[PDB]
Amino acid sequence: MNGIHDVGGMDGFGKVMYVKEEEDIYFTHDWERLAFGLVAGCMAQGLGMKAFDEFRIGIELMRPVDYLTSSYYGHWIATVAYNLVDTGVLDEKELDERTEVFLKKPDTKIPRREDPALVKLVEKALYDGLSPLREISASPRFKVGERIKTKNIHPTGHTRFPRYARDKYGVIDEVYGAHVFPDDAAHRKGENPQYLYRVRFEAEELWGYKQKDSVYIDLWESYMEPV
Amino acid sequence: MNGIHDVGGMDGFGKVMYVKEEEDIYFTHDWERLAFGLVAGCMAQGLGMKAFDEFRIGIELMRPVDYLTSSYYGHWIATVAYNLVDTGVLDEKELDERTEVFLKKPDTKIPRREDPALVKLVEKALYDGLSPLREISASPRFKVGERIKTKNIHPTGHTRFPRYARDKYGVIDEVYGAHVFPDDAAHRKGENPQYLYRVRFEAEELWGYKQKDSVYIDLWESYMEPV
Amino acid sequence: IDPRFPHHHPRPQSFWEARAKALESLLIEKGHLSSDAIERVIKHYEHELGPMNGAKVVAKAWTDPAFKQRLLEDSETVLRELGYYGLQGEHIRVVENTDTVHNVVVCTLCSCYPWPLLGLPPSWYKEPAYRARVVKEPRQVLKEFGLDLPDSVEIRVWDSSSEIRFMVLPQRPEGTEGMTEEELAKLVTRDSMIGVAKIEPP
Amino acid sequence: IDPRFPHHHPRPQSFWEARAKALESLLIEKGHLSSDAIERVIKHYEHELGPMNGAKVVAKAWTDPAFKQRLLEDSETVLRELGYYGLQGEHIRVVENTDTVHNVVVCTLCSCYPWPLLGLPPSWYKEPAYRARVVKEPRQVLKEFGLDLPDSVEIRVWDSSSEIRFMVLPQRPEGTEGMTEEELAKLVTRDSMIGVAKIEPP
Ligand SMILES: [Cl-]
Ligand SMILES: [Cl-]
Ligand SMILES: [Cl-]
Ligand SMILES: [Cl-]
Ligand SMILES: [Cl-]
Ligand SMILES: [Cl-]
Ligand SMILES: [Co+3]
Ligand SMILES: [Co+3]
Repeated sequence: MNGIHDVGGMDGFGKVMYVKEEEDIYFTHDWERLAFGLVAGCMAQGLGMKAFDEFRIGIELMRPVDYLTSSYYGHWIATVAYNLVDTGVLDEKELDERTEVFLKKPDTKIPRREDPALVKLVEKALYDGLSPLREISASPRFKVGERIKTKNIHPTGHTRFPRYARDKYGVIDEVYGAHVFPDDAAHRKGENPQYLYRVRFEAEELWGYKQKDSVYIDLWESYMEPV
Repeated sequence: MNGIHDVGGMDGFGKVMYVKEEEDIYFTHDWERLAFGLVAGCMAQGLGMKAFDEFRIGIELMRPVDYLTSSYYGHWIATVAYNLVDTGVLDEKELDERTEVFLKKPDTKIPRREDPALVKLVEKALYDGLSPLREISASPRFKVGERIKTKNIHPTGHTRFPRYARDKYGVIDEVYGAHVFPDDAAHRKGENPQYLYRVRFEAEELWGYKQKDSVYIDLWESYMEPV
Repeated sequence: IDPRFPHHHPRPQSFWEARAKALESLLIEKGHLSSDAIERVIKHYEHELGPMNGAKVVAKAWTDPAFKQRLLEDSETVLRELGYYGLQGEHIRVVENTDTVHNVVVCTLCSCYPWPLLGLPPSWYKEPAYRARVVKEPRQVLKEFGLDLPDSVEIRVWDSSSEIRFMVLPQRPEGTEGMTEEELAKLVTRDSMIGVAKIEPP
Repeated sequence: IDPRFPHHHPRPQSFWEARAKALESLLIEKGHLSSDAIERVIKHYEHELGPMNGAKVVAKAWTDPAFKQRLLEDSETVLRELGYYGLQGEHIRVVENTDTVHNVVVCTLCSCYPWPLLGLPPSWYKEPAYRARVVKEPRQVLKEFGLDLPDSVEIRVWDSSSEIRFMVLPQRPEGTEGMTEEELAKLVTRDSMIGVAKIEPP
């Protein structure tokens, strides 16, 4: 989707706010910590999301005005709420009513529950991860060194094909193997893995600019065609 | 400039807020009326802006967060303030101090002055307008029916070449004549007129989409090349 | 405000109001503007101009075939003859709706609209949703206005990227037999002259 | 709120806080989450992980030529052997800075960053300014970090568009003669492993 999140190549966002890393605080509010716990806790059990594809599309679907103002972990709260309602784990009305309760009475007490088995399950996700590498019977369409042209496609659902890289000539840098295909998996339509490639693009091709700059981007096979 | 204002082809802005025209109120706050008076009153005297090129770039330079939240006539206030300070008509410190006065004391009285001669001058602008049509000695590079390719250029200053139309094949629909060139005039670098063309683009070329849609866009000669 | 994130914090609309009054005050004090100059502009755009001018042109085109022919062959000359000319209406083109061609006008980059002929643009015309979407999915946009065109009707979207302006000439509807030019003008909606609506039978 | 303009009004951050507590409360009540599951995650990402892991890898590469060679030829195998593996660090590639090649890493589409190796990303890494600009004007962005590269140095920007992740291996600076691996690790900054800084002489 050609959304507010796809910012590569945009102007007007201003200077980068430099901060010494030692001063670059991770969390300034407890709800931000909670957001991390909710995301990993849910994902570890496949609740609302099995991996990060479903996670990302929920953020991309945010109202643009919210995306730019929520702060980072606000994105995470948005996608947890979106996905849990979308999959039927939570009811939207019940969630809205409970949200109102905490709005009006922020000091409302949180229920306590110890579940050591769930802790171990969450640990498994944290340490074992969720590698999207798969195998398919087909061979790669493209080879290292091949010049390709990326497609001019405009998926209305999730994609990992940034707008700035569309309809561009590039050179295959590596064939990684087949990876779970985000454009399908984000919408729960199957892993449907495709070959994933790293592709190098020159500044002159991307922007018509004159410096010794390049961008390496990972692209799924269906994002590209031969020349 | 590839700014927040250049929205053609963007997704995520949502449904259009339909309203019956009879209910579509022009102004809901007096400062919005004032904004109109400031723009036309200044432009009629060449104060901060001689025409709309200088006017538009001041809006385009708004912080994106302000552009999306100010409301429409907030754009107009922004560009009047920008241009009057930029040309030295107003001092930024004096303007900021006076803004603070009206923030803290909104009922502060506005100075009154009748100037019937200035009223007549403003009327002249309103009725005579500011046609940007000029003549140049050169002949048009392109002809009606010619297939052209628009350039892949990324001016960091003002331009009327929308991003969605860049690096696209189109067909010349009309040669209007030479018009004041916005990319220079907005920055007070001279009228430097160039031939202006209407160009038709097909949906398949712009978007890769399949309906019987087209877009007609007016493009200056330097935005395009022959094929 | 965290100085890493000043761009998350918009100016409140109270700032724009205060800024407007500050500009007004300073410009009057320095002799650049006057109370009556500002008021003259407001009167013109809020009250003197309006879509009734375009409506008169449309009704005349429907009732006078010679006028319509003249209007479509050289709208700038014809509109200026009628007095519908001025700031942001120096070069106005008329585009004719036909049975298989539907015209829709936009300013994707801002809000450009022919004030001397149509008055001030609609609220939605100046906002991002219409501006972003109408050039790419005009059928979806038109459906939100209640206009559901067949796939066989071609849509031409006119993006007002120069100072050239565009007015849509909508078709006369059924059920208008025996109506006068004056009565026909009353049927011509603002929205029909932008292309987001056809005219309903009376 | 004018219903024509609901999109002008962002949710306040108090809404996101309340929403987080509502999600927490409902999920615990329904048996999906527990207090200790949530806390386990927070402990891991706030305290257990960090850029010290990457710093150890960099210092080992500087001090052990055989290790560096192995790391660059098959970083995934080598990093997993060291235990720097897990969620969002299943496939980590190391890209070597050299005298005429400078690497910079970004996630233009969001914030992707190899948590098991580097910990959590910088504040600015997740925000639009860096993400938008670094792919198009990396020299201008790097200058804002105090890195002013010659025109003759090539810049490679790595956009983390898949689950593959990238760590920059910065060059060992001058003035480090006689330093131990441990002491060298202390010099390796988070920012140097993203590519927005070189390492200063001690
Ligand atoms: Cl929004
Ligand atoms: Cl902003
Ligand atoms: Cl700012
Ligand atoms: Cl019609
Ligand atoms: Cl909304
Ligand atoms: Cl380095
Ligand atoms: Co406009
Ligand atoms: Co990311």
